[PDB]
Amino acid sequence: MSNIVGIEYNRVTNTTSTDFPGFSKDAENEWNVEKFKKDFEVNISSLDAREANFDLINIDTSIANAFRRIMISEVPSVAAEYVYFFNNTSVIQDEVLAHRIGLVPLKVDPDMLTWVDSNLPDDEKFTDENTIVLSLNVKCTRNPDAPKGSTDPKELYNNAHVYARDLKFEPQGRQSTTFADCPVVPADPDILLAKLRPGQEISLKAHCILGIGGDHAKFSPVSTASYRLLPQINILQPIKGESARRFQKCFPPGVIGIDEGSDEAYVKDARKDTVSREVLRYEEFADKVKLGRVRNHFIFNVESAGAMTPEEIFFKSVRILKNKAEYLKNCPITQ
Amino acid sequence: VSRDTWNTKNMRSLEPP
Amino acid sequence: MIVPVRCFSCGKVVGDKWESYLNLLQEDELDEGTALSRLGLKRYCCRRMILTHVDLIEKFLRYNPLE
Amino acid sequence: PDREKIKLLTQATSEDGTSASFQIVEEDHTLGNALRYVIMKNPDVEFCGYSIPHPSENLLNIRIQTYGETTAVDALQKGLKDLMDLCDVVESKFTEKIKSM
Amino acid sequence: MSNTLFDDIFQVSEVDPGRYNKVCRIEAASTTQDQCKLTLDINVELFPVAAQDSLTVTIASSLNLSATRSWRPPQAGDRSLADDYDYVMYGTAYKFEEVSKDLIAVYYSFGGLLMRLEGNYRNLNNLKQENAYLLIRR
Amino acid sequence: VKNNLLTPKSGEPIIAATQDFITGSYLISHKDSFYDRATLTQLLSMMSDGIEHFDIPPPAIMKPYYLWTGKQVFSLLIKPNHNSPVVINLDAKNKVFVPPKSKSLPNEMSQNDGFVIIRGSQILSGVMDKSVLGDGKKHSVFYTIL
Ligand SMILES: [Zn+2]
Repeated sequence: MSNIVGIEYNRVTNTTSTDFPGFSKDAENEWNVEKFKKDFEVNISSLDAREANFDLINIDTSIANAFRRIMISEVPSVAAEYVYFFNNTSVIQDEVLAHRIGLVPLKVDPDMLTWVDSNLPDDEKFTDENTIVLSLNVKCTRNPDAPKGSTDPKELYNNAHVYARDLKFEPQGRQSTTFADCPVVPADPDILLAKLRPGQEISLKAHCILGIGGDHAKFSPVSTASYRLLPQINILQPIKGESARRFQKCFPPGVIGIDEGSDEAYVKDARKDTVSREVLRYEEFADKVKLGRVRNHFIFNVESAGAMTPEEIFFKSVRILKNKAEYLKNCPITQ
Repeated sequence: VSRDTWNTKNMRSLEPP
Repeated sequence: MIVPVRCFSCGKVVGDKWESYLNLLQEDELDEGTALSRLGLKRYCCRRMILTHVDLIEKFLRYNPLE
Repeated sequence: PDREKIKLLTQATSEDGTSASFQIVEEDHTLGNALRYVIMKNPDVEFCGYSIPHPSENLLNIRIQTYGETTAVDALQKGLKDLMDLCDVVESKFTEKIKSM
Repeated sequence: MSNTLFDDIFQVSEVDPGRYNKVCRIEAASTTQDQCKLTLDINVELFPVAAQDSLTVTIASSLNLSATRSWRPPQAGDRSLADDYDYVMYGTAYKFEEVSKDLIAVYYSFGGLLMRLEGNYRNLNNLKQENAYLLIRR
Repeated sequence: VKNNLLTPKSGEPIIAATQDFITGSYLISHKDSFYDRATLTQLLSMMSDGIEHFDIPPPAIMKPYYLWTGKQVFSLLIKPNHNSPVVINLDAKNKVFVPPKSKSLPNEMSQNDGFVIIRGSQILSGVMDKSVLGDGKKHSVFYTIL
């Protein structure tokens, strides 16, 4: 108890915050910054162009899950919305191909585009500030060559595979200068869109706009953003001998180790632990260990689809939460 | 990495349409 | 038919992994599990998207009507 | 001047405030849960909870009952101010750790 | 002082969790009241109880020494009973039964955690009233 | 529908809690369920739409923490505030009732929560089972309210 989620053999306990006045007679844990400000802490573990891993420490589950939900569903990104097919003679149906192109994640940074207003006419909805236009023109022809009979299609034909990288950025209007230094390319250019045999062709253009992951999955900027509580393993009594090695085997490789000399098993790295509670099934360690998770220590893993960096996605999520709270604050309350 | 991309760029997508 | 672009569950892009997974299986032959882990498919949903995919487009293309 | 975002449900409202239900459109568990947490962190608030009455509608009904010290509207406004402050602290700490790295 | 409807020391005979993980039903007999039995449901993850420990049990109304209608906790600086009791429950007495000549049993429900107090002469004090604080200290 | 909550063949209720509703009610009223004020009020807001006033009763446990049992949650479900006219009194044997340890003890002393006592819309013992929230029994909570 007391900030620790209890991991039992048949249940999970103590999962609610209990950090408010009215939990106990001491009406403590009133909200105040300069207490939360001094207790809250961030520990960044790693940073890539596509993945981040950081620890929001001493924050409540509601706020951490608010950030996670905003990242997954409410942070805007850019994806193809409308596909215009000039010619499609492949076996892949037009709508199937259009859906796939929509699922291709574009390496265009949002805040370069404005939100599309859907109240405008169709002739007046898409502008050089609202839309990215990607074309795709592939015609498959037999390779004018003669390799081994019935070989792999990469050399029997030409353009036998249509990749996402074949999607070409077409500047419209003033995008020729706005996007000159950051041309729009797929985040994953080896995405296989379609396979076509000689005589088949795919000609199209696609309009890409800002969207919300709640509106459609294709707009989500994170290939997964989630967290997990920090595992906590408390070895109540010394474990020694071969029993210590069995205890060690109950966890993933690096989680616990055997001290040299003392031959006692100690918790070496609880972060690497997945809570399979394997140890909680042996009745040998039944009272020699307590499994738990720190309820307010969140290990965020944010892996981005590719349009923006994971730390940017997280900051945008915090800014989105703050903005919606502030919008509500400014709004008047109507009877 | 280690860049405050959000401070450098003036966001536009994040505001409500 | 053709490999999905995204894992149905997490949304991770798996459509750029199909050819490289096929190459890892055929050339420098590895187990399916090790080939999947070498591509970064750690979550079992992402592993499923590649392990269970049936590449029916290659069969459907044998019936090309515009030969 | 948005006049549709947050409404006060009068049938659910008491006399002299201190107990009121607010309807917030285009909101869901994201804002509802954080707001409820922050509002419960207020000593005068005796009751706070939200509900999305139906998934089909993008609507959130948040209920606040207080003791006599303040009205539900004041507790709501304080909750929104405190949520903004909390997110500001989170922003500062995260941007500082990004810069340090 | 003048709010304790009942108080006595009990010696726990047995504690058993019957298919529960945080509530145990303890049985105790009074030390120096040869007739006073006690069957009591205790949240033991809050107040651990072991077999053969002596518990001071007190029944009181008004732990004290707007028309809001929602219960409000007493302030943190409020002097009250329970400032020297480890465990305190609030519930109602819903039944008095006769078990023999000059021997009665009283039933309290603390939100579903039952107490059965067997005794002889506790009539001018133990009423069928919502006001029932159970106070327990080690 | 409200005029036909009972079947005419026996008078027993036929519109009542189904499977997951019964299990959720059981898990709430299970004797191991305790709730602090925040969780309790969120439960009550879920129970209503957030448009119902609730008179929060005193917590069952006042020390070391302010905790409400799940039976108090269901008592508030039956009768949320003092303006609610529903004052229910009910005795019921749950579908799995093991008797008390002694043949002379009252039924609410069942070794499990096998017996539901409701007095003044307050659930004083017993879990919320099929026998007290489902069909076919005239000691149902909803039948008595009806
Ligand atoms: Zn996946």
